[PDB]
Amino acid sequence: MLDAFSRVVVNSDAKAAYVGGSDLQALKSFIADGNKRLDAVNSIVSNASCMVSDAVSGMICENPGLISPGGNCYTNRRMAACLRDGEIILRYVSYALLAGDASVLEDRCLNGLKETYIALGVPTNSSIRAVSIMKAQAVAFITNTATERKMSFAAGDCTSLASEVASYFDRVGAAIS
Amino acid sequence: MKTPITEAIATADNQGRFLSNTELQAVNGRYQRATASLTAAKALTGSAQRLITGAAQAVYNKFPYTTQMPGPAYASSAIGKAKCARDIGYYLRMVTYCLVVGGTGPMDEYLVAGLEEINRSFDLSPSWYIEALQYIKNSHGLSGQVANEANAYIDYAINTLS
Amino acid sequence: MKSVITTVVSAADAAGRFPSNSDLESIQGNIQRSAARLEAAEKLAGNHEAVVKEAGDACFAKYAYLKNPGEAGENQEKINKCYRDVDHYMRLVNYCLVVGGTGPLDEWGIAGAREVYRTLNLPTSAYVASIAYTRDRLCVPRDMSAQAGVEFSAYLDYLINALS
Amino acid sequence: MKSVITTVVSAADAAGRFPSNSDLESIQGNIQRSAARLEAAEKLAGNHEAVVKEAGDACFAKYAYLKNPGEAGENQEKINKCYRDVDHYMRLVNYCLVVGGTGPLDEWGIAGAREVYRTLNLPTSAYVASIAYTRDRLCVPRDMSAQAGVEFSAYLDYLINALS
Amino acid sequence: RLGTVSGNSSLDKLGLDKFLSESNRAYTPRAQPGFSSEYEQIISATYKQLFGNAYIMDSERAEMAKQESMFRDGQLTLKDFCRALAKTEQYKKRFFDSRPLYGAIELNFKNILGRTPDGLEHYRAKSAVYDTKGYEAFVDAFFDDGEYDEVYDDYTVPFYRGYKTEANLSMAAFTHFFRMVRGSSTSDKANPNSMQKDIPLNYYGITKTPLAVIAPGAAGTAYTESFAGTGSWQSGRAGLNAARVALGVPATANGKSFRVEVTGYTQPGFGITAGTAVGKLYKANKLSRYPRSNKSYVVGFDELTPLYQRITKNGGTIASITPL
Amino acid sequence: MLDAFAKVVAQADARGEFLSNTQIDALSKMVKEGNQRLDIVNKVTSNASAIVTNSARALFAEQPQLIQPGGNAYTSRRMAACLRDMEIVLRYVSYAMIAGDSSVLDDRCLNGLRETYQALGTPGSSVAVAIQKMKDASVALANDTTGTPIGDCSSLVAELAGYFDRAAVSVV
Amino acid sequence: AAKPYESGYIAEDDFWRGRGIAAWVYATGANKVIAQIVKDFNLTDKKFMVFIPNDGAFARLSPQLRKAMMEDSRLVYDMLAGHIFTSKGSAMLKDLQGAGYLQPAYGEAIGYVGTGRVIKIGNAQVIPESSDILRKNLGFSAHTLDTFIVPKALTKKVSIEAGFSPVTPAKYVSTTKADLRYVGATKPAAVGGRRAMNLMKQQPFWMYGPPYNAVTQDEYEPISAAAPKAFVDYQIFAPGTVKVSPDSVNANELNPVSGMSKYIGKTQKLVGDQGISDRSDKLPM
Ligand SMILES: C=CC1=C(C)[C@@H](Cc2[nH]c(/C=C3N=C(/C=C4\NC(=O)[C@H](C)[C@H]4CC)C(C)=C\3CCC(=O)O)c(CCC(=O)O)c2C)NC1=O
Ligand SMILES: C=CC1=C(C)[C@@H](Cc2[nH]c(/C=C3N=C(/C=C4\NC(=O)[C@H](C)[C@H]4CC)C(C)=C\3CCC(=O)O)c(CCC(=O)O)c2C)NC1=O
Ligand SMILES: C=CC1=C(C)[C@@H](Cc2[nH]c(/C=C3N=C(/C=C4\NC(=O)[C@H](C)[C@H]4CC)C(C)=C\3CCC(=O)O)c(CCC(=O)O)c2C)NC1=O
Ligand SMILES: C=CC1=C(C)[C@@H](Cc2[nH]c(/C=C3N=C(/C=C4\NC(=O)[C@H](C)[C@H]4CC)C(C)=C\3CCC(=O)O)c(CCC(=O)O)c2C)NC1=O
Ligand SMILES: C=CC1=C(C)[C@@H](Cc2[nH]c(/C=C3N=C(/C=C4\NC(=O)[C@H](C)[C@H]4CC)C(C)=C\3CCC(=O)O)c(CCC(=O)O)c2C)NC1=O
Ligand SMILES: C=CC1=C(C)[C@@H](Cc2[nH]c(/C=C3N=C(/C=C4\NC(=O)[C@H](C)[C@H]4CC)C(C)=C\3CCC(=O)O)c(CCC(=O)O)c2C)NC1=O
Ligand SMILES: C=CC1=C(C)[C@@H](Cc2[nH]c(/C=C3N=C(/C=C4\NC(=O)[C@H](C)[C@H]4CC)C(C)=C\3CCC(=O)O)c(CCC(=O)O)c2C)NC1=O
Ligand SMILES: C=CC1=C(C)[C@@H](Cc2[nH]c(/C=C3N=C(/C=C4\NC(=O)[C@H](C)[C@H]4CC)C(C)=C\3CCC(=O)O)c(CCC(=O)O)c2C)NC1=O
Ligand SMILES: C=CC1=C(C)[C@@H](Cc2[nH]c(/C=C3N=C(/C=C4\NC(=O)[C@H](C)[C@H]4CC)C(C)=C\3CCC(=O)O)c(CCC(=O)O)c2C)NC1=O
Ligand SMILES: CCC1=C(C)/C(=C/C2=NC(=C\c3[nH]c(/C=C4\NC(=O)[C@H](C)[C@H]4CC)c(C)c3CCC(=O)O)/C(CCC(=O)O)=C2C)NC1=O
Ligand SMILES: CCC1=C(C)/C(=C/C2=NC(=C\c3[nH]c(/C=C4\NC(=O)[C@H](C)[C@H]4CC)c(C)c3CCC(=O)O)/C(CCC(=O)O)=C2C)NC1=O
Ligand SMILES: CCC1=C(C)/C(=C/C2=NC(=C\c3[nH]c(/C=C4\NC(=O)[C@H](C)[C@H]4CC)c(C)c3CCC(=O)O)/C(CCC(=O)O)=C2C)NC1=O
Ligand SMILES: CCC1=C(C)/C(=C/C2=NC(=C\c3[nH]c(/C=C4\NC(=O)[C@H](C)[C@H]4CC)c(C)c3CCC(=O)O)/C(CCC(=O)O)=C2C)NC1=O
Repeated sequence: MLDAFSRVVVNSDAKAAYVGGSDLQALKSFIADGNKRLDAVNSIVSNASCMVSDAVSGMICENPGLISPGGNCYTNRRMAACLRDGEIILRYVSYALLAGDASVLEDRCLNGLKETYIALGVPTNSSIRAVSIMKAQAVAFITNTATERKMSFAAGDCTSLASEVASYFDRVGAAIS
Repeated sequence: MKTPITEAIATADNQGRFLSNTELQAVNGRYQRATASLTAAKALTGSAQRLITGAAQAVYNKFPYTTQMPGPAYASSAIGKAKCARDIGYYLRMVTYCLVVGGTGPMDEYLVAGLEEINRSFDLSPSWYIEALQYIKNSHGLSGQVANEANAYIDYAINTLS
Repeated sequence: MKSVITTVVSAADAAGRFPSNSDLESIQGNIQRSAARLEAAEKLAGNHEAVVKEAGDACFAKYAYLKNPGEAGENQEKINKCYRDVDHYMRLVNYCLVVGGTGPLDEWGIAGAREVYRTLNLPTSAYVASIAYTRDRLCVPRDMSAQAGVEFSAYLDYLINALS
Repeated sequence: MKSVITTVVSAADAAGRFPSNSDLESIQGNIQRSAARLEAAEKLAGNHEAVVKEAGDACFAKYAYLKNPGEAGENQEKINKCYRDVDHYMRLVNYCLVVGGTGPLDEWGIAGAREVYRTLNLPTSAYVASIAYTRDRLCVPRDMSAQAGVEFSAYLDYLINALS
Repeated sequence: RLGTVSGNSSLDKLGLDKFLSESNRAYTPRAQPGFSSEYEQIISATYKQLFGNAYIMDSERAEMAKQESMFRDGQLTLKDFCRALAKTEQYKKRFFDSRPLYGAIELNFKNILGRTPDGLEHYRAKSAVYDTKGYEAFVDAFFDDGEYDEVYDDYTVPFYRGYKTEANLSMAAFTHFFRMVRGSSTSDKANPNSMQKDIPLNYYGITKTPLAVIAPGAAGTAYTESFAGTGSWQSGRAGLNAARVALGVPATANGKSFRVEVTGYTQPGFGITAGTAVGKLYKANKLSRYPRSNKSYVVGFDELTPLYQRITKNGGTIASITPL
Repeated sequence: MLDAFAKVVAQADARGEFLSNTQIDALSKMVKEGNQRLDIVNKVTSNASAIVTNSARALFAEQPQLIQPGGNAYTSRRMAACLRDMEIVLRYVSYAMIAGDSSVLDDRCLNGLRETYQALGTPGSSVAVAIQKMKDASVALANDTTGTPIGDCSSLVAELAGYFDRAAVSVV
Repeated sequence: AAKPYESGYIAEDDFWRGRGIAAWVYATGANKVIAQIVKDFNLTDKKFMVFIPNDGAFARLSPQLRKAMMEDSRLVYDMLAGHIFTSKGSAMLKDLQGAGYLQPAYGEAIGYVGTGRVIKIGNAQVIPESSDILRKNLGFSAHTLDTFIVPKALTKKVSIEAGFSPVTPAKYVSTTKADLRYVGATKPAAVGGRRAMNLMKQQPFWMYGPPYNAVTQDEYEPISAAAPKAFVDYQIFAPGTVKVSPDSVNANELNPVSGMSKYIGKTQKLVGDQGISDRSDKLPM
C-alpha cells in the first residue's frame, strides 16, 4: 500500500534517483490542495450508510429479477451479504481518496475479486451497475450537487478530486469484468 | 469489432508490420465521413420514439394477422406487443451504433451473428422486421449524404434478413 | 511504507471502519509539518554528491585499519561499493523526508542488514561513523532552517539506533 | 477509546517499535485542530439544556403516534426518559470533541445499542430523528465558528450512520 | 499492483498485503470492565482468520455469545477460544458437514494452523483421531500436537505462515498455499477450487506435486482445470489437460519445454479479421471451436513465440508459463 | 480489439441506451483532432528502426553487464531476440495510438509478458529502462514541427506517454 | 428587460429581483414558464404556495441533470410545476408541521416532513431564515429551499454513465532542453552520427564502479581514442610560458584514507556528473 508521496519514491528508486526539483513541486501541490482532500473524504464517509442502501436498492429497481427465486439477491442471507459486499467496496475507495493512490484499492480489494465473483455466481453486469450508482453518489457529494443533501464548504472548485475518485470506481468495473 | 480503425490494425498485425500509409489513409477516410455519420446518428437518436412507435404500427398494418393469431410468437396480447416495440428499438439502436463507430461492427457482434438461429427457434418471421426497416428508411427525414450514411446500415440489415 | 497515511489507514482497516474524524486529524499534521521536512529533502537532493563523499572518508579517517589485508577497504572495488552503500543510505533518508515516516529506511535499509554485514564481515560501526559524522556536521542556520534540521537529524539517528 | 494519540501508540505497540517521527507528526494535527472543536464543546456545554429540548420536540413532532397508549411515549414518565436519553447522546458528543475522536461514542453509546433498543422495543428511527435535527438547525457562522461547525456535524453523522 | 520488481517485494503483491500488516495480539489476560472497543477488534480479527473471511450474520454471531464472554475474562484467545469456536455449529456446518474427511482436514490446517498438509502422513495422522474418538478430539489434535504452541503465542490470533521458510515445510507446500489463499477479498466459499463442498488439494496434496502459482488479480486469474485419469488401468480418458512431464523426443527438440495455461476461449474471434464471422455460427455437429476454454499446451522453446501469437490473436489469455 | 469509438458503444450497449447528445459532442472532438493523431503515428513509424536501435545502444552504455558473458543479451540469438521485443512493444504502442484505446496493446502484447520473462530469467527492471528510452525519444519526436502546421498537441502527447508507461508497468 | 429599480420594487416581476434569493429564474427564462404555468392551471384566483430554490441550489444542480433540463423543455416545465403547491393554500411554516403530503401544480403528490424548525419537502430543505414572505395581492406564500424538489419519477432517464462521468486530462511534463537531446536518437546511426547514443542518461557515481562498469558517453566519441604518435616537446618554448596547476595542494583531497579519489588513479570515473556530454553542438555527421 502506497500513498501519493511514496508512489514517487518507488518510481525514483527504480533509477537510483533522489527526489527533488521537478518532482517535489507536484508533491508540494498535493499539500497545498490537501485541505480540499480531507474536506472531500469527510463528505463521503458522513453519508456512507445512505449511499450503500440506495445503490443496492437502485440496482434492484432497474433489474427486479434479482429478487426472484433464481436471482442472486433472493433471500435475506443473500441480500444482507450484497449490502455488505458494497459497503466494503465503498470503504476501500475512501481509503484511496485519502491516500491519493489506488494501491490500497487494488491490493486488498480488486486482486482476487474477479474469481470471488465467479465462484459465488454473482452477475457482473448487475454489480457494475451498483458500483456505477455509487460513482454518481460520490461525485455528487464532492461537487455538492446532491439533490437530497446540502453540505457546507468553503467556496472553490474541486473538479480534479471528483475526476480522481471517478477513476477509482472504474477500476472496480474493469477488474471484475 | 469491425471498424475502419481496427481493420487497419488487424491487417498490419496479421502481417506483423508497422502502420504504413496504406493504413493511415483507411483511417483518414473514416475521419472525413465521420461528420456526416455523426449528424445522422444524433438525428436518429432524438427521433427514436417517433420511429419506434411508427415502425411497429407499420408492421401491424401490412400484416394484420400478427395482432390476431393466438400463440406466443404473435403480437396479439399486450405482452407480445411490448416484446415487439423492444425488438424494433434493438434494430434501431444498432444502426446508430454503426454510424458512431464507422462500420458494420456493432450490429455484427450484437445483432446479426446468430440471428437466423433465434428467428427459426422462436418462430419469428424475417419479413416482419424488413417492413419495420423499410419504414425507418422512408421516415427518418434525413437528406443528402446524411441520409446516405443512415440508409447504408438500414440496407445492410435488410440483406441479412432476406 | 510506514507513513502517516498508511498507519491510519491500516489501523482503520483492521478495525474494519471508515476514515474517522481522528484519521483526518492526523493528515492535517502531515500538512503543517511538510514545510520543514521538504526543505531538508530538497537541500539534500541538490548537494548529495558532496555530502556523501564528505562522509565516505570520515569512515576512513576514524578507521584507518580498513586498508589492511583482508579488510573491507582493500582495493578499488571495495571502496566503490562502500561509497555506494553510504549513498544508498543517504538516498533512503531523502525518501523518508518525502514520505514522512521511517518506511523506506525500514524495508530497504535496516531489515536484513545485521545478517548481511556479519556474513560479509563489514564492520557495522563503520556504517555508523559516516552517519554520525553527517549528524554533527549540520549547522542549524547555515544549511537549512531550525525545524528542517530537527527533521533531518531525527531520521539520521533513527538509522544509528537501528544499526546499534 | 479511539483518539489520535491512542491510534499511534497502539500501532507502535503492534510492531514493537519506539515512537517514530511518523507518530509525533500525528500529534501535531491534534494541536492545530484543537481550537476548532474545543470551543464547539464549550458552546455545547453551557447551552445543552435548550438544544436537547429543541431536539426532543423534533421527534414527537415527526412521530406523533408515540403518544398513543401502547407505544413508547404513553405517559410523562416515558417521555422524561426520552429527553434523558437524548441528553446522554449530547453529552457523549461533548466527550468526543475534547478527546479528539470517536472513542466515547463507540464505547458507551453505540456498542450494545442496537440490541438494547430491539429488545426494549424502541424505534431507532426516532433516536435518529432528533440527531438529524440539530445537524440541520446548525448554521455555521452564527451558532459557532466556521470550523467548529465542521467538527460538530462530523460526530452527529457518525451517530446517525451507527443507528441507521 | 502486480509483479515482483518495482517495490523490491514479491509476497505483498502475491495476495498477502493485508496479512503482512497485522498482529492482533491481545496484550492483557482479561478484558477490562468498562470498555469494549479494544476486545471487539480482536474478536472480529479471530472471526476473520478462523472462519477464513466468511460472512457471519448477527443471528449466527449471537449463537456464539457465550464463548465470547468466557474469553473476555477467563479463557485464552489462541487456545480455548479458537478451540471453542471450532466446536460450534457455525464452524461445523460449513467446514466439516459439507465436505469429505480429507476436505475438512485441510480446511482446519488453513484456519487453525495457517498452512497446508505437507504429504499423505499429515492427512493420515489426523484422520486416525477421528476414526477412534470422533469430531471432538479431531479438532483437538490441531491444537494439542507440538506445532501449535511452538509457532503461536497463546494470546495472539493465528496467522498464515505456510509460505514462509521458518515453517519447515516442503517446497510443494509453498505452491499449495497459493491455491487455498487467494488474496484478502476471498473465502473458501468464494474459491473456484473448493466452493465449501470440495476437497481443494486432493491429488496434489497427497502426492506432493507442485502447481504453478497464478497471482490474484492477474490477466488469466480465472484459470481452473478439472481432474481426470489417463491410463487404461484406472479407466481414464485422453485429451482433457496437457501433461506435466515432457517425456520423449519432443522434449528437447525445439529446445527446452514449457507448459502454458490459457484461460478465455470464445467463439467470436478466431480469424485474422478484427471482427466476428457472420453467418451460420456453428458447423454441423453444433460444437464450438474450442469445446473447453481453459486449455493447456506443452511447447518447445523454438515454438514458444509462434504459439504466443496464436493464443492472443484468437482471444486466449495466458495464465501461466512454467518450464518443464 | 476495439478502439475509442467502439469503447463507448460497448459501454452503452451493456446499459441498453442510445448515445447521449453530450456523448456525440465528445466524439466530434475526437474526430476534430483527427489529423494531429495521424501525425504522431506517422512520425513514430517513420523513425522506428532508429528509435529501437539507438535506445538499445544507450541501454548497453549504462548497463554494460547485459552483454558480458553470463549476461542476458550475450549471444547472437539472445541479442536479436532483445531487439525483436523492443520492436514488438513499439509496434503495439503505435497500434494503441491510432485507436485511442489501450486494448490491442494489452490483449495482444502485454498480457502474459511478465509471466514469460519470469520463466526465462530476463531482467524486468532492464526491460522497463528500454521502454522508457523509446518513450522520450518518441515524445520528443512528437512535439517537433518538421513539416507539420503549428499548433498545440500537448493533449495527444500525454496520451502517447501514457501508453509507454502502461507497457513499462506491465513488465516491471 | 427594464431596470428592476423602476416602479420601486412593488411590481411582482421586479420584486424577486429585489429579494435576491432566486436569481436563476431571471438569468434563465424560467420566469416565463411559471407565468405560463399559472395560466395553464388557473392559479391566479385561489391562494397557493411556492417553494423557490435559491441561488446555490441552482449551482449545486448536477451536470447530468442540468443537461437533461436543457434538452427536454417538458422536464423544465413539471420541475417548475413541482414547486407550486395547492393543498393548504397560502400556508406559513407553522402549518407545515408533522408529517403529511402536499399536492403540486402538475406532478403526482410529494410528501413533506416538517419537524419544528427543520422542514423537508422530500430531497429539499426549507431554509427558515428567509422563507415566510407572503404577497397580499395575487396571494401566495413563498419559501426558500436549498435543493430542487426532484421527484424520482422524472429522473430515471438520467444517469452518470451517459458521459457525465468527470475525467481530467493528464499531460506529460518534459522539459524542452531534454527532448532536444532526445530527437537525435530517433535518426539511424548512419545519418545520426554521434547523436545516436543520446538516450543514455546520468547514472549515479557508483554505477561506473568496477562491479557494474557503466559506460560513459565519451567512450562512444572519438575523444576517448585520441592517442597520437606526435607530442609537444615543451622545452622549445620560452621559460615562463608552460603553465601547470594542480587540482588541490592537499594530501587529503587528492586522496582520502579510502580509495575514493577524484584525481589520482582509476577512481576518477566515479563522479556524479560527467556521464553524458554535449555532442548535439556540432552536426549530424
Ligand atoms: C475485502 C473485500 C471483500 C469483498 C468485496 C467481499 C467479497 C465477497 N462477497 C461474498 C458474498 C456475496 N456478495 C454478494 C453480492 C452481490 N451479489 C449480487 O447479486 C449483487 C450484484 C452483489 C451486491 C452488490 C452476495 C449476494 C454474496 C453471498 C453469496 C452467497 O451467500 O451465496 C463473499 C463470500 C462470503 C462468504 O464466503 O461467507 C466474499 C469473500 N468480501 C470481502 O472481504
Ligand atoms: C428502483 C428504485 C430507485 C432508487 C432507490 C433510486 C436510486 C438512485 N439514486 C440515484 C442518485 C443519487 N443518490 C444519492 C444519495 C443520496 N441522496 C441524498 O439526498 C441522500 C443524502 C443520499 C442517500 C439517501 C445522490 C447524492 C444521488 C445523485 C444526485 C442527488 O440526488 O442529489 C441514482 C442515479 C445513479 C446514476 O446516475 O446512475 C439511482 C438509480 N432511483 C431509483 O430508480
Ligand atoms: C484542518 C483540517 C481539515 C478539516 C476540518 C476539513 C474542513 C476544511 N475544508 C477546508 C477548505 C476547502 N474545502 C474545499 C472543498 C470543497 N469546497 C467546495 O466548494 C467543494 C464542494 C468541495 C470539494 C471540491 C475547498 C475548495 C476549500 C478551500 C481551500 C482550498 O482550496 O484549499 C478547510 C480550509 C479552510 C481554512 O483554511 O480554514 C478546512 C479546515 N478539511 C481539512 O483539511
Ligand atoms: C538500498 C539499500 C542498500 C544498502 C544500504 C546497501 C547495503 C549493502 N552494502 C553492501 C556492501 C558493502 N558495504 C561495504 C562497506 C564498507 N567497507 C568498508 O571498508 C567500510 C566498513 C564500509 C564503507 C562505509 C563494502 C566493502 C561492501 C561490499 C562487500 C564486498 O565487497 O564483499 C551489500 C552487499 C552487496 C554488494 O556487493 O553491494 C549490501 C546489500 N545495499 C543496498 O541495496
Ligand atoms: C544537505 C546536507 C548538508 C549539511 C549537513 C551541511 C554540511 C556541510 N557543511 C559544509 C561546510 C562548513 N560547515 C561549517 C560549519 C559552520 N559554519 C558556520 O558558519 C557555523 C558557525 C558552523 C555550523 C556548525 C563551516 C565553517 C564550513 C566550511 C568549511 C568546510 O568545508 O567544512 C559543507 C561543505 C560545503 C560548503 O558549505 O562549502 C557541507 C556539505 N550542508 C549541507 O548542504
Ligand atoms: C449514558 C449513555 C446512555 C444512553 C445513550 C441511553 C440509551 C438508553 N435509552 C434507554 C431508554 C429509552 N429511550 C426512550 C426513547 C424514546 N421513546 C420514545 O417514545 C421515542 C421513540 C424515543 C424518544 C427519544 C424511552 C421511552 C426509554 C425508556 C424505556 C422504557 O421506559 O421502557 C435505555 C434503557 C434504560 C432506561 O433509560 O430506562 C438506555 C440504555 N441511556 C444511557 O444511559
Ligand atoms: C451549540 C448548539 C447550537 C445549535 C444547534 C443551534 C440551534 C439554535 N438555533 C437557535 C435560533 C435560530 N437559529 C436560526 C437559524 C439561522 N440563522 C441564520 O442566520 C441562518 C440563516 C440559519 C442557520 C441555519 C435563527 C434564524 C434563529 C432565531 C429564531 C429561532 O429559531 O428561534 C437557538 C435559540 C438561541 C438563539 O440562537 O437565539 C438554538 C439553540 N445554535 C446553537 O448554539
Ligand atoms: C494519411 C496521412 C495523414 C497525416 C499524416 C495527417 C497530416 C495532416 N495534419 C494536418 C494538420 C495538423 N497537424 C497538426 C499537428 C501538429 N502540429 C504541430 O505543431 C505538432 C508538432 C503536431 C501535433 C503533434 C496540427 C496542430 C494541425 C492543424 C493546424 C492548425 O489547426 O493549427 C493536415 C491538414 C488538416 C488541417 O490543416 O486542419 C494534414 C493533411 N493527415 C492525414 O490525412
Ligand atoms: C574527418 C576529419 C576529422 C578532423 C579534422 C577532426 C576534427 C575534430 N576535432 C574534434 C575535437 C577537438 N579538436 C581540437 C583541436 C584543436 N583545438 C585547438 O585549440 C587547436 C587549434 C586544434 C588542434 C590543432 C580539440 C582541442 C578538440 C576537443 C574539443 C573538446 O571537447 O574540448 C572533433 C570532435 C569529436 C571529438 O571530440 O572526438 C572533430 C570532429 N576529427 C575528424 O574526424
Ligand atoms: C439486440 C439483438 C436482439 C434481437 C434481434 C433479439 C430478438 C428476439 N425477439 C424475441 C421475441 C419476440 N419478438 C416478437 C416480435 C414480433 N412478433 C410479432 O408478432 C410482431 C410482428 C413482431 C414485432 C414487430 C414477439 C411477440 C416475441 C416473443 C416471442 C416469444 O416469447 O415466444 C426473442 C426471444 C427471447 C425473448 O423472449 O425475449 C429474441 C432473442 N433479441 C436480441 O437481444
Ligand atoms: C521417453 C520415452 C517414453 C517413456 C519413458 C514413456 C513412459 C510411459 N509409460 C506409459 C505407460 C505404461 N507403462 C507401463 C509399464 C509398467 N507397468 C508395470 O506394471 C510394470 C512394473 C512396468 C513395466 C514392466 C504400463 C503397463 C503402462 C500402461 C499404463 C496403463 O495403461 O494403465 C505412458 C502412458 C502412455 C501409454 O499408456 O502408452 C508413458 C508416457 N513413454 C515414452 O514414450
Ligand atoms: C462438448 C460439447 C460442448 C459444450 C458442453 C459447450 C459449452 C459452451 N457454451 C459456451 C457459451 C455459452 N453458453 C451460454 C448458455 C447460457 N447462458 C445463459 O444465460 C443460460 C442460463 C444458458 C443456457 C440457456 C451462453 C450465453 C454462452 C455464450 C457466452 C459468451 O460467449 O460470452 C461456450 C463458449 C464458446 C461459444 O460461444 O460457443 C462453450 C465452449 N460447447 C461445446 O461444444
Ligand atoms: C506477442 C508478441 C511477442 C512477445 C511479447 C514475445 C516475448 C518473448 N520474448 C522472448 C525472449 C527474449 N526476450 C529478451 C529481451 C530482453 N532481455 C534483455 O536482457 C533485455 C533487457 C530485453 C530486451 C532488450 C531476450 C534476451 C530473450 C531471449 C531469452 C532466451 O533466449 O533465453 C521469447 C522466447 C523466444 C525467443 O524469441 O527466442 C518470447 C516468446 N514474443 C512475441 O512474439
